[PDB]
This record gives sequence, C-alpha cells and structure tokens, in this order.
Amino acid sequence: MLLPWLILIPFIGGFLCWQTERFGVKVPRWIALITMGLTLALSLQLWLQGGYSLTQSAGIPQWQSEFDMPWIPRFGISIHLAIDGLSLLMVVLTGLLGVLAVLCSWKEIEKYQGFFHLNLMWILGGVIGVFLAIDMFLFFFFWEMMLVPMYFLIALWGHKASDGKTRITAATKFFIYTQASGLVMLIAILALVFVHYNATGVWTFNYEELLNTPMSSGVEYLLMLGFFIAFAVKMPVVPLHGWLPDAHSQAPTAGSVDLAGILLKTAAYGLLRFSLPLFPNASAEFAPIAMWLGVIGIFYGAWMAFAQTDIKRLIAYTSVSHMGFVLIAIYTGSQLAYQGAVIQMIAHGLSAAGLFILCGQLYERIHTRDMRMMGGLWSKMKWLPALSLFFAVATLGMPGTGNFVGEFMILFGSFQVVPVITVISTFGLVFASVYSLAMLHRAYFGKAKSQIASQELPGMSLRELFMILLLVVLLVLLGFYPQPILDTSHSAIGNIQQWFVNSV
Amino acid sequence: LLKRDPLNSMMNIPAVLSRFAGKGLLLSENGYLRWYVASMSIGAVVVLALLMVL
Amino acid sequence: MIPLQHGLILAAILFVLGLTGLVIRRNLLFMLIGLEIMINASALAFVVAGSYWGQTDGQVMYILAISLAAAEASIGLALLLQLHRRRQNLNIDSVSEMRG
Amino acid sequence: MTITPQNLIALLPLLIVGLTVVVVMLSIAWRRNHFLNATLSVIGLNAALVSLWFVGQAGAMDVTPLMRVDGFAMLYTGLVLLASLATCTFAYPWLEGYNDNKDEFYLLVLIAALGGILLANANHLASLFLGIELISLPLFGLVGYAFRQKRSLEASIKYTILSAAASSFLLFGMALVYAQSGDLSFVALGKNLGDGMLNEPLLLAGFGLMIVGLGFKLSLVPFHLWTPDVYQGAPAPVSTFLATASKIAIFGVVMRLFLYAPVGDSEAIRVVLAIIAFASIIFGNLMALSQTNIKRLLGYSSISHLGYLLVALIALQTGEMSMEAVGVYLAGYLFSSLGAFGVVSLMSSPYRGPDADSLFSYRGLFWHRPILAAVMTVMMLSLAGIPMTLGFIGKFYVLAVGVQAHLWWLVGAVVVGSAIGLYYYLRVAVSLYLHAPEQPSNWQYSAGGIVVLISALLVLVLGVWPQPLISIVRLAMPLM
Ligand SMILES: CCCCCCCCCCCCCCCCCC(=O)OC[C@H](COP(=O)(O)OCCN)OC(=O)CCCCCCCCCCCCCCCCC
Ligand SMILES: CCCCCCCCCCCCCCCCCC(=O)OC[C@H](COP(=O)(O)OCCN)OC(=O)CCCCCCCCCCCCCCCCC
Ligand SMILES: CCCCCCCCCCCCCCCCCC(=O)OC[C@H](COP(=O)(O)OCCN)OC(=O)CCCCCCCCCCCCCCCCC
Ligand SMILES: CCCCCCCCCCCCCCCCCCCC
Repeated sequence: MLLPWLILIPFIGGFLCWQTERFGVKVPRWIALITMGLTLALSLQLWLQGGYSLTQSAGIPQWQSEFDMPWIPRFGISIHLAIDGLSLLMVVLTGLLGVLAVLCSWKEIEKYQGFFHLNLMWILGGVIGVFLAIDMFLFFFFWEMMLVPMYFLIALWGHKASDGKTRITAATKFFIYTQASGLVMLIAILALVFVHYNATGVWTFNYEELLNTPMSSGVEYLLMLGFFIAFAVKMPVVPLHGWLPDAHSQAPTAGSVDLAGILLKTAAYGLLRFSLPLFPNASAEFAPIAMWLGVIGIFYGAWMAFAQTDIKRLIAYTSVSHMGFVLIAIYTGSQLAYQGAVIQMIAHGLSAAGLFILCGQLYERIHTRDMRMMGGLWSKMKWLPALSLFFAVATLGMPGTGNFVGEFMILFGSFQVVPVITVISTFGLVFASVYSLAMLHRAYFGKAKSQIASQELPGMSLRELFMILLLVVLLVLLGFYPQPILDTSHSAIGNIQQWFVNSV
Repeated sequence: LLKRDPLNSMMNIPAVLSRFAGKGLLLSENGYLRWYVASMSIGAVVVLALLMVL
Repeated sequence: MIPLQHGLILAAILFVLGLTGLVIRRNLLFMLIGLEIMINASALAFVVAGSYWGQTDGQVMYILAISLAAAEASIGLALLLQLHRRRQNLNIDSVSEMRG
Repeated sequence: MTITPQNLIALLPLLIVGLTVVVVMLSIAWRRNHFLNATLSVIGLNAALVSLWFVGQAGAMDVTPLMRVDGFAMLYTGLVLLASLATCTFAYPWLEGYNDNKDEFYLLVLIAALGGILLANANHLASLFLGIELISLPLFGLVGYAFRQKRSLEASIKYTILSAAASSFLLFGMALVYAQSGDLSFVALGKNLGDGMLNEPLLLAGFGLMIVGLGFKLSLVPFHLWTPDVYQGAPAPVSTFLATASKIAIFGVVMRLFLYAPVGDSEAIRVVLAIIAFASIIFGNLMALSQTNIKRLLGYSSISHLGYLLVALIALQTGEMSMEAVGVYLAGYLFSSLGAFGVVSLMSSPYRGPDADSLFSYRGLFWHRPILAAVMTVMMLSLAGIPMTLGFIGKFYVLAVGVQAHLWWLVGAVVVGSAIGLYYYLRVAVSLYLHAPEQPSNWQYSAGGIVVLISALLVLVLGVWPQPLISIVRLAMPLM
C-alpha cells in the first residue's frame, strides 16, 4: 500500500522542486528535504511495522507487503511492487543517501537548481523502484529509467574543471554500458517469458510465476548469462568497470550526485533476487566463473586504486574491489556469506558516501584532486583529515566498522564453501590496507607538495560535519551491533539460499 | 603496468572498431548519382544470386 | 507457338541494355534515355506475360507503365532543362556536392 | 466487378482526397491564394481522417479486384493522413518565405497522400505499382520544389533518376511474377505451385526485383545510398513527408504482400530479407556515428529503423503478433520523426532565399528555443529506444517478435545498432543542451509548434502507458 507512495513521493517531490523554483532559489532545496524526509520516514515506518525480526523463512515468494495494479494487460504486465527484509533495508539505505544528497547540495545557488533536484529525485525514485519491483518489465523499466537523469547530471552539471567534452564522453560511456547491458537483460527476460508461455500458456512477466519454468540446461545458462551481463556491468565486474571511475571523475563537484545513483547497490540485489532464484542450476554451474571474476575484481581494483593520482578514482576502484568481494559472496549458497554480503553492501554504501563527501569538501577547499599536488593537510584543516582517516580505516575492513563485519562473514561462509578463493580474497584485504594507507599518506601526511596546501584552509560547515558524523556513528554502530540489520534480512536471505540449494 | 587500465581499453576496442567501420562505410556516400545506380544494380545482382542459390 | 521464354529473354536483354546505358553515361540526357529503355522493356515484359496467359491484364499494366513513363520523362526533362539552365552542362558527375 | 454504394462508402478517404485535389486545383485556377489553398487542403485531409470512422462502420471487404479495405488499411490511411497534415502544417511557415508559387505544394502533398491511401488499401500488384508511383512523383516535385537552390535541385535529380530506376526494377519484377503465376492479385502469387515447389526460379527472380524496388523505397541496404542526400537537399517539410508517410505506406503494402502471398513464406526470401535487415540496421547506425548535419543523421536513422521494421516483417509467418509490432512501431516512429523533422522545419522556416545556407545549428538551442529543444531531445530519446518513450515500446515489440521467432542474429543486430544509436542520439541531445556562440510571430508557426508539442506529449504518455496504442493496433486486424 505504501510502496507506490514510496516510489511516487520522490517523483512528485522532484516535480514540485522544479515547479516551485519561481518562488526563489532557496525554495527547492527545502522541498527536496521534506521529500526525502517523507521517503525515509515511510521506509522506517515499514521497518517498524513489518515485524522482520520475528519473520521465519517460508520460501520464495514471501513478501511482507505487496501491491498489484495492471499496466500493460496485453503482455500480462503490471505495476507489481513487493517488500521483504532485503528490499526494505536497501530502500532505507537509499532514503538515507537521498537525505545526505539533499543536505550536500544545500549551498548550490545555481540558476537551474530545480531541475537538478528533479533529476536527483527521479534517480532516487528509480532506485527505489528497482528495489521494489517484482515485475520483470517494471524492474527493467526502473533499471533503465534511473539512467537518463544520471546522464544529464553528469553531462550538464558535471566536473567544471574538466572540459565539457570529457564530461560528455564519460556520460555517454556510462549510458552505453548500462543501456546495452539492460537490453541484453531485456532479451533474457523476453526469452524467459516466451519459454514460460510455451511451457504453460499464460502471458506473465511476474517474478512469482516465472520461478517455476521447465527449462533445458543451456537455455537457462543463456538467460543467466544475460542477467549476469546486466548486473556485472552495474556491479561492476571486470572488465566491465571503467564506466564507474569515468563517471565518478566527471560527476558534479557537489558530491551529492555521487551518492545519488553512481553508488552501486542494485546489481547485487538483482543477483540475489533474480539471478539465483530464476536460474539456480545455471548459477550453480556459473559459480566458479563468477567467483574467479570476483577474485580478479578484488585484485585488479586494489592495484588500480594504488596506481591512481586522483582521489575520486581511488575511491571508485575501492568500490570495485569491495563489490568483487560481494560478488564472491553471492555465488556460494551460504546463509552466513549472504548476510555478510548484505552487511558489506550497507557498510560499503555508508563508507563510500563518507569518502565521496569528504573528497568533495576537500575539492571545494583546495580546487584540485591530484594527490601529487597536496600533502601534509592534517595541520591545515580542522575536521576533514581525521574523518577521512576514519573512513579510510573503515574501507580497509578494520573492526569497529561494519565493513569488517560484512566482509568477515563473507569470508567465513566462503571458506565454508571454497577455501582457495577465500585465501586469495584475504590477501586482497592486505591489498586494501595497502591502498588505504597509500591514499592517507599521499593526501594528509608529509609536507606540502604545492602552494595551495601550504596555507590554512577554512573549516567545515556545521551541516556537513553533522552528516559526516552521522555516517561515522552509523558505521560504528553497524560494526559493534549489526544484529538489527541481520535480523531484518534473515528471512529473505534464508528464502533465497534455500531456493538456491534445494533446486540444485 | 596496470595504471593505464588495460581492461578499460580492451572494452573500448569495440568503440574504435565501430568508428573505423563507420568511416569505411561512409566512403560509399560519395554523392555520385552514377555510383548510386551502380550500387542499386550491384544489390540487384546480389539479391538475385542469393535467391538463385537458396 | 512463340515461347514465353523468348519474349522474357528479349525483355531482359533490353532491360539490362537500358541499365548499362544508365550507368556508363555521364550525360543526364543519356541517363533519361536509358531509363526510358528500362521502363519500356518492363512494359514489354508485361505485354509478353499478358499475351501468354491470354489476358488483358498485360495490356492494362502496359498502359499504366507508359503513363508512368510519360510522366517521369516529363519530370526528368524539366529537371534536365533546369540543370542546363543553371549549370550550362549536363555532366551528372558535376552535381555531387552533398556527400558523406 | 461492379461498384456498390457501400464500396464508395469504403473508398471515402480516396474520394475525399481526390475531390480535395480537384477543389484545390480549381481554387488555384480561380485566384492564387496561399492561405485559402492550404486551408482547403488541410480541410480535405481532416475530412478523410474523420471519414475513416464511416469506413470503420462500413466493414472490411474487397473494394475492387484491386482494393481490400480492412482495419490494417484504416490504420495505415490514418498514419498517412496524419503525416500529410503535419507536412502541410510545417510547410506553411516555410512557404511563407518562398518567392515563387506556393500553392502547388499542397496539391502535390494531396496527390502523394492519395498514393499513400492507395498503398494502404492495395491488394493487387497494379495497385501496389500505381501507389508507389503516385507517392514518388509528387515527391519528385516536392524534393526539388526550391529548384533554384542547388542542393534541392541536386536532390530532385538524384531522387527522380534513382526512383525511376527502382520503378523499372519493380515493374520488371511484377512482369516476371505475372509471367509465372498468371494473376496479379496478392493472394494468387505462388498459389499454383504445390508439393514443396514454392521456390520457383522465375517467381523468386520477380520477387527479388520487386525487393530491389521496394528496398530502394524503404531505404534498405544496399539501395540506401540515396537517403541522406535526398533527405538533406529536400525542403524540411518535404523531408518530414518523405521520412514518415512514404516509408509508412510502402512498408504497409510490403506487409500486405508478404502476409497474403503464399510465396512470402519462402525460406530463400526470408534469408534474403534477414541479410538486408541485418546490413540495414548495422550500416544505418554505423554511418550516423560522425554526422554533424541533422538531416543526414535522420536519414541514416530512417535506414536503421526500417531495418528494425524489416526484422519485425521477417517473423510475419511465425508469430501472429508481428502485425501488432509493426503497427505499434510505425506509430511510434511516425510521431518521433514528425517531432524531429518538425523541429528542423520550424527552425528552417521561413525559407531564407535560394542563395543562402540552410544549416541547422542545433548547438545551444535551449537558450533561445527551450520548448523546441525539449521536444527535439524527447524525439532523440524516443528514436534511441530509451524507456518512457514510444520508440522503446516499438523496439520492445521488435525484440519480442524476434525472440519469439528465434531470429537471434537479428536480435544481436538490434542490440548493437541500438547501442550505436544511443551514442549519436545522446550526442545530439547534449549538443542541444550545450552553449552556443551566436545564432515566427504568426499563428501557423504556433500551429507547427503545437503539432510537435503534441507529438512529444504522445511519445512520453504512450511510453509510460502504451495500452491505448496496443488496443487501437489490435483493432487494426486485416482479412484472413
Ligand atoms: C566482456 C565480454 C562479455 C560482456 C559483454 C558486454 C557488452 C555490453 C556492455 C559493454 C558495452 C561496451 C561499450 C563500449 C563503448 C562505450 C562508449 C565509449 O567508449 O565511447 C567512446 C567514444 C566517444 O568518446 P571519444 O573517445 O571522445 O570519441 C569522440 C569521437 N569523435 O565512442 C565513439 O567514438 C563511438 C561510440 C560508438 C557506440 C559504442 C560502441 C558500441 C559497440 C557495440 C556494443 C555492444 C556489445 C558488443 C560486444 C562487445 C564485446 C564483447
Ligand atoms: C614473511 C615471509 C613469508 C611469507 C608470508 C606472506 C608474505 C609477507 C610479505 C610481507 C612484506 C611486506 C613489505 C611491506 C613494505 C612497505 C614499505 C614500502 O615498501 O614502502 C614503499 C611504498 C610507500 O608507499 P607510498 O604511500 O607510495 O609512499 C609515498 C612515497 N614512498 O610502499 C608501496 O609502494 C606499497 C608496497 C606494498 C607491498 C604489498 C605487499 C603484498 C604482500 C602479499 C603477500 C602474498 C602472500 C602469498 C604469496 C604467494 C605464496 C605462494
Ligand atoms: C552483444 C549483445 C547481444 C548478443 C546477441 C543477442 C542474443 C543472442 C541469443 C542467442 C541464442 C542462441 C540459442 C541457440 C539454440 C536455438 C535452437 C534451440 O535449440 O532452441 C531451444 C529452444 C527451442 O526449442 P523448444 O522445443 O522450444 O525447447 C524449449 C526449451 N526450454 O529455445 C527456446 O526455448 C528459447 C531459447 C532462448 C535462448 C536465450 C536467448 C537470450 C539469452 C540472453 C542473451 C544472450 C546470452 C548472453 C550474452 C552473450 C554475450 C553477448
Ligand atoms: C526519458 C524520457 C524523456 C524525459 C524528459 C527528457 C527531457 C525533456 C526536456 C526537459 C527540460 C530540460 C531542461 C534542461 C535544463 C538544463 C540546464 C543546464 C544548466 C547548465
């Protein structure tokens, strides 16, 4: 019942932000603020009333809330939304990141701020629709609709220091990657629907009806391959990853745009929700390939992050390595590894958001991103280098933060299933500590390597400090008490794992 | 060795191939009417030969 | 006791001759002449086909073919007159400005 | 056979457009009035469009040994009439700056629309041939309407020569087909063949020559090289008509020919059409990669979109939803092309003399023409097959039809060509929203703006809610 409003409140809020711009330039930021406040409040109300801790595992499908309304009845297509623990957790995370993105773009007094807020709101609504839709056409529709405002933000509001050609190139590369992968997913969806229609005789795009589809070994592999190509593009999985550092480099300089849609949290949800239940045998056969791709992703992202002269590109490759960890966790069939993947996903979202906000604040301080042009910034600033130190400590998997908790449940479950990939991934953890310390040493330690870092810098504002400290508190609480998060998603993870291991 | 991101260039290889193929195909659009008639007759020969073979 | 194959072969010969004249000649007038040859060969082929089946449909299609031929000859000769008026030559390779 | 009054009721758009031709003729003969003749032409086209309702209440049956009127013919007549009305609406502000006679334009548009209606209702090889000529020859006049301009005269010469060659090829194809079958009706092409001898050599040769002519007419590879030149050189409302109405009518009559003829199920023709569709999609997307000019880019776009349509046509015998896919895709392509070419026509109007350049300069259009830029970028997103647009619904239909018939090479072609199209369409969109260094006032210009605005609104609304279009296409079901 509240799921259509969970999707529509960002869209209506973005329309109001665009239309109420004639009342002033400081008006749409407030409208976006109560828009994401209402979205996050609805998500938290669903969390409180769902009773997710007391929910047992009853097998797929098992939805805590559902909504169904016909959209294209010729193909059996409906606006079909459903929420359980995993989707609710990701909707809560998306709403929190939307609140932080509205807060981070508070000082932008641009002439077209209303359209910026509309694009941000539509990206967030598309992400929530990705997390809520259990109709294959609707899921694909949200998965592709979250790309046009992202493209226009990167292309027209982007990194003003770089040329417009570089921003247009990065935005076009991101759009081509995501849309071509989505078209491959749409081909897989259409073939699955047609196979189900040939087997039974009913036009349906419903995820619940497509779970039981009699399929030959080789057609299921192809459909799983199409789904995996889409998710692997947006995971990112090597070699389909470079769009992410190019999009992070040429994103708008506020940093809110980095938290809005470029943070990856939908592809692993799609892998857990759709790739494993719809194609369990094909995923079981593809598991060595995906796990070795995750190993290569971890090592390649770590070596990429160490070899970066740009801090934003370094954080992007950190995201690549962490998502390789999550990809290893997904193709294991372990409940412990799945819960660790959920915790790692939430913790990576929080820590990457903190790192991107701090990098943006550093960029409005010193007007450069080259780590060769900065150094010894610990003595020049008040709050920023210590918070960046904490977030770099978080991203290397230090205990006390949720990143360690998630990645260590991942490695526990993986070693219960596969030992060799687990030990190579833990050497990837060594590599993670290496690049985190390298970025810390090149950015805030040493002497001033240029003249812009030689003089004192203005302190961070109270609002940016408050939201960064909120991220710090959330990461520490997730590290020291992840139990509410583990209890929220225990039923959905159990259903997905039981379907994956009881059908192979 | 990896700082140039070789996998990114390997995946950008199709863009270079598409650019080269488009530049090669644009040579047919020389704007000559006699070449357009010749291309239509060449396509007629190809279509007729393909229908005769199959 | 005149074979349909021989009439169709004659029409095909005239059609490919008109096409060869349309291709190898840079003069626009000879291109229009070649076009008239091809459409007359197609009309002859329709007449042969109609005469083989003993139907008036071949002659009806001949009538439509020559109506088209007269109209396109008029349009093409008007275009040729405009080209000769504003370029003082009929070299069709000269009009090749839009390309790529 | 004889003609009943019910047959005349079923021929109502034909009679209305022909009477409009005669009335506009006599009005020009009375006094050369641009506004009155344009008003009479659009009144006649609207009268035909609303007489389509009486045609629907009449029924679906065979008006002639040549015409068959069914819901398919009604839908295609409606698309052709809408394209002709939009062509007149874009043509009036462009012709307001034309110094020679302006009234012949609407007469030629009316005769071309009459040919489109003929092709919509065609059920005979004679009707197919006459409809193609009745479309092409007013297009000969309209492409070189501004014949004092060098590019327009060049495009007219190229289009006239190449279309006469294609008409001769097509006519020779029908001659060979008639020599084989002995009947010129669509249902009797290969009917006398039996016992698996459907691939008669002479019938295949005649159908190949007709494929050459129609593939010229549909801008299909390798009969596609005329398309960017003729699109660029022609006046922008003429380019609108040539991109929308001619392609729609010729593809509708090709759909009828391949649906009704028993030789349309031939394996060799299917493989040849698959090769043509593959090459058309890939080539039309690849040639538009580096196109600065918007008219040539839209010509290569037309090549690729007709390739997608051909992909939908190949699965006509396999899936019964292929006609549904072609109708939905053609409605979406019509509205997107109407919007794009209407933006080009409105920014090219009035005609600023034959000795001046007609360059578009779409860069930075939003900062002085914001509504036109919004419509133009909506159309560029629609032609890319991006969701929330009707072009995506059409491309989804094409992909579903290709998947159902297991045309995997064509499916991969659609995906690759869609990616290349994404590149150049998004390039056009961001160029619209960039900044420009440097660089109306009547109700007909506002009418053209209204036309492109409702086109953009239809694209968006039917992209997020396509079910009314699906229902009206399912109502357009022909004779079985
Ligand atoms: C790992 C294998 C298994 C998985 C495969 C998954 C495939 C789908 C996901 C990956 C898609 C990769 C797309 C690669 C190109 C991305 C866009 C790009 O890099 O554009 C660069 C360039 C534009 O930027 P610039 O260099 O400035 O050029 C200006 C020229 N005047 O662009 C240009 O100049 C031209 C751009 C043309 C359009 C893009 C190319 C499309 C090619 C077909 C894509 C479909 C996949 C084909 C198979 C890929 C290899 C497996
Ligand atoms: C102990 C023997 C038994 C085997 C057990 C397992 C192996 C243990 C080996 C431990 C070796 C630790 C060496 C650490 C050196 C660190 C100091 C150093 O080299 O500093 C230089 C540089 C400084 O970093 P930067 O921030 O760039 O500095 C700015 C200006 N210099 O720093 C850099 O540029 C970064 C250097 C990174 C070094 C990464 C080391 C990775 C180790 C992987 C272990 C794999 C184990 C398995 C191997 C295969 C076994 C079959
Ligand atoms: C560059 C991007 C674009 C890439 C190219 C575009 C997609 C190419 C897809 C190639 C598919 C190859 C299929 C090969 C076998 C065909 C013949 C066959 O044996 O079909 C089996 C079956 C029909 O027989 P039936 O009696 O219906 O059996 C029911 C089966 N349960 O068949 C069926 O029932 C339906 C079979 C459907 C198979 C899946 C098709 C889509 C798969 C996802 C995309 C391709 C794989 C991932 C990407 C690869 C690398 C790009
Ligand atoms: C995805 C389907 C189409 C959705 C709408 C696409 C966009 C239509 C036009 C809306 C208005 C655009 C305004 C852009 C303003 C840019 C300002 C830039 C300032 C640097």
